[PDB]
Amino acid sequence: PKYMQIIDAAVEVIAENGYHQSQVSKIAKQAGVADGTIYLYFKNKEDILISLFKEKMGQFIERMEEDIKEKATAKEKLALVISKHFSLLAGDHNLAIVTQLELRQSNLELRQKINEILKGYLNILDGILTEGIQSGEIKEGLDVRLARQMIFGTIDETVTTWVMNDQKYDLVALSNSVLELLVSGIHN
Amino acid sequence: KRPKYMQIIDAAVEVIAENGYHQSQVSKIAKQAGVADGTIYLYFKNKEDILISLFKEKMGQFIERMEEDIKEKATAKEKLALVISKHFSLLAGDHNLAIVTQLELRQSNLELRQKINEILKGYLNILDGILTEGIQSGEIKEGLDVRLARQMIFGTIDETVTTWVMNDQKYDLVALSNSVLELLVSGIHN
Ligand SMILES: CCCCCCCCCCCCCCCCCC(=O)SCCNC(=O)CCNC(=O)[C@H](O)C(C)(C)COP(=O)(O)OP(=O)(O)OC[C@H]1O[C@@H](n2cnc3c(N)ncnc32)[C@H](O)[C@@H]1OP(=O)(O)O
Ligand SMILES: CCCCCCCCCCCCCCCCCC(=O)SCCNC(=O)CCNC(=O)[C@H](O)C(C)(C)COP(=O)(O)OP(=O)(O)OC[C@H]1O[C@@H](n2cnc3c(N)ncnc32)[C@H](O)[C@@H]1OP(=O)(O)O
Repeated sequence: PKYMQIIDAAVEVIAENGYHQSQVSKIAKQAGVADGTIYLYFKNKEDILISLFKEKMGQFIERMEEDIKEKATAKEKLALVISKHFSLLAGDHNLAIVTQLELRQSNLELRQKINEILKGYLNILDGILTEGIQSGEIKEGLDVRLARQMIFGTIDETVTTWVMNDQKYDLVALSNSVLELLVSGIHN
Repeated sequence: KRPKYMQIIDAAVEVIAENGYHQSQVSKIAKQAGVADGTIYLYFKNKEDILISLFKEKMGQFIERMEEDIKEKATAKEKLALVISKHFSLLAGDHNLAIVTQLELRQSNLELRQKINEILKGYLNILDGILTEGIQSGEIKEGLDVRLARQMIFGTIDETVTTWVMNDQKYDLVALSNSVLELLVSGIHN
């Protein structure tokens, strides 16, 4: 529909120009819709940014949630999380620019709305960690919140570095090396 | 004169933290420092010059102090323990600093970001030094991807701070130093 056409054109425009520099009129023209047609679907530019993130994250979570059911151990569940995270962003370079640079807004009001959407993804990491402790696979007395922040922070930094290096190298191929580091640490 | 230069730097930290980088005009920084707009322009080209120099100055001082301190530590674990505790302590000691590092320095403009990341190299090279020495010591096992390990360490420390800033500093960040250390050292597996 026209809705997804605007969403996709927004991903391209925001990635290319930056969020604040982006023009709603330009997003419309690239989507192939009239200027007024965008406002039938979105309140403003902020609504566009939040909705595209909510949408894509919403798709990513529901795929992830059912996919990790097939995997028994916490290590296997985390392996899939990392490879899927890396795979989605490697498949479309515009997406990585949005996630690593453009969604990193400093305005408290806007950033809280962004981080609210992030919560669903981090919740999956929490579940993997809590059930891992239950089985005795994951360290007992380990802080789930801190481990969640290590896992996400590590994955995120790997992506950011890749983005800053013009995405010239294979991000997906780093999946297993990242997993082992998070599993056994630097001492190993 | 450097004292005036650094006075502007310190005034800018407060302004950028309290106002946000977008609303951090030269005139506001001037008013904070208690100097005329012209005085600022004798030391800096513009708002962007101040932000980069701000980061260069404070990171430089952090690195120098860090290089100094870790000389007293023996193992890579102890060296990393110190890096983590000092990183947390600096940002916990002045919340204005943490706002600048976790939010305000996170610029979307690729050209500005590249200049910021250039200053970040010196910090990451200390982590590289700790790891490469650790491999050549037997403390860290062979075949460790240094780059990825560095990215893991910084990413973990950085995300822990950001979460703390986003939760309005409502917990003891420095007290988490050892827990973060053990997670990086031993991982999540039992
Ligand atoms: C208030 C005042 C401030 C107080 C400050 C004092 C307090 C200090 C503590 C606070 C610190 C917090 C920092 C503040 C915020 C900074 C900005 C952020 O957002 S930070 C958070 C976000 N993070 C960031 O923004 C940091 C993102 N990272 C970077 O931008 C860069 O890694 C770099 C510039 C940091 C280093 O660059 P470089 O020296 O070049 O090293 P590279 O490894 O990148 O590249 C080497 C070559 O190898 C290739 N290669 C690399 N990796 C891999 C791999 N895994 N597999 C295969 N290949 C790989 C690569 O293609 C390249 O190839 P080529 O070019 O030779 O062909
Ligand atoms: C466009 C395409 C999209 C692609 C599709 C997506 C799939 C692939 C992409 C992957 C996603 C990439 C993300 C891209 C978006 C960029 C956004 C970033 O900047 S991300 C990079 C930067 N990262 C960020 O910006 C994320 C920063 N984190 C946060 O802002 C939050 O953790 C949260 C909102 C995520 C969750 O919040 P919440 O659910 O509230 O859970 P909390 O634990 O935080 O709070 C619970 C309570 O516990 C307290 N407490 C916490 N720790 C401790 C402790 N150690 N001791 C004692 N107490 C502690 C705390 O004070 C709080 O107090 P209260 O509530 O009782 O008063």
